Amino acid sequence: FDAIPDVIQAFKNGEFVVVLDDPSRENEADLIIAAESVTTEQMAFMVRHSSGLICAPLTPERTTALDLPQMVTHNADPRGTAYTVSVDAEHPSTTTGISAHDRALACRMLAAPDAQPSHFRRPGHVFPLRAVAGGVRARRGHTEAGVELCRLAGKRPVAVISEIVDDGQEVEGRAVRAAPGMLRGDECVAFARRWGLKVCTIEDMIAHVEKTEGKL
Amino acid sequence: FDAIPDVIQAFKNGEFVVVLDDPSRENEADLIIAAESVTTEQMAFMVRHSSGLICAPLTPERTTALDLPQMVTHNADPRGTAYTVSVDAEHPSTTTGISAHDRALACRMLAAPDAQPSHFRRPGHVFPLRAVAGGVRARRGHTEAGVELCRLAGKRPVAVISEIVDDGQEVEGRAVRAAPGMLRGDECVAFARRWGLKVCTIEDMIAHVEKTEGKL
Ligand SMILES: [Mn+2]
Ligand SMILES: [Mn+2]
Repeated sequence: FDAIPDVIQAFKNGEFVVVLDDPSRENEADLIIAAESVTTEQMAFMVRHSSGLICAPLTPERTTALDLPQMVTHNADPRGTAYTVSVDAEHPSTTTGISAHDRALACRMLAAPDAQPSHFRRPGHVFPLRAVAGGVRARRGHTEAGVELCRLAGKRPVAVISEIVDDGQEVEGRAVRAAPGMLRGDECVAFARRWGLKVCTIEDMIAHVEKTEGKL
Repeated sequence: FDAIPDVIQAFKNGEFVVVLDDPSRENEADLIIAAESVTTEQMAFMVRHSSGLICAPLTPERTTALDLPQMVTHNADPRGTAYTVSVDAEHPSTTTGISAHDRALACRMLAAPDAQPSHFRRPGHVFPLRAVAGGVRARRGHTEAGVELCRLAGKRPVAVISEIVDDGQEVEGRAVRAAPGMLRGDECVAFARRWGLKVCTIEDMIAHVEKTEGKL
């Protein structure tokens, strides 16, 4: 695993970083990137290698500023992922909201300093997620990890995350993939190396933050 | 394009079919399959080749039976896609809700004859979509097309749909894909042929339905 300072620097440079949560939690790795300058081509890569459910972690302050209420008032999961209502970018270049171009645009607009509620059509195809106020020390999820990286790298308080799946194997001429799953542990590290990305754990990220804040 | 009767038969056989809406509308092709027996391996293929936003078109009767209210009360789009609150399957085999296994399971459970509201955790990772009562003749969307195919093929009234994207080209060692987009027209047909699938247009589907119902 890479050291957190090095992950921060890559994140500051607008790169995706690969982040694993605890094996006792989801045991999943997500691609996490700063939303402010995510490119169409980067989004296409993200869609290709992830679940395709492209989320945008942001702070409670941003959910209030942008008027993004929680999708559900009484969450099935109490520590559950805090989905807000979904969005598309209100921009002349948006078409259906699903393309790599459109999803990247929605993410950059969510992160813009002058963002306003009217900049987003609801519902849509990008899924903002409300990080808890206490950050990664309080909730050890990828949502918090993305917002934490934005803070640590001096970026706008909106990230983009999606889970790295195991697409299994192609089966020539057949609309199936054999032995699919989720990418785990070492495979996640191998994926990062293949793509020139830094890779880390939320546990190490928490250890990093604790150097300044102490244990929660 | 294949003739609608032949698309119906493939759909009845549990295959994906490729369906294009009008060029003046989204100009997009979706993979559409019956939800009732979608397999883990099929879902993995769907995720790999689509946007990854896996939706489940269903009737108004099913949204009431399963207690799936619209995600938003005052839709940004008036003829907009009718997203309900998202779901995961309440089943012992579900883990995080995002894997091909978990999403396929949620779809099969939405389609089960004995489905009940409590079978679904909200929010989640599968996106049910409420088809309009008037079917494809009333709203020429993929949501309606999926429900229409279920009716035509004698299946449970729940389909699975997702847009076929153009993932662009891989760039060795770099986390980007060049020239991504949406797959269109002839390319959609080529995609269907490559994968042994039937391919059609919503316009021809409407023409099929009109043979029995007349023009709306
Ligand atoms: Mn996660
Ligand atoms: Mn569509």
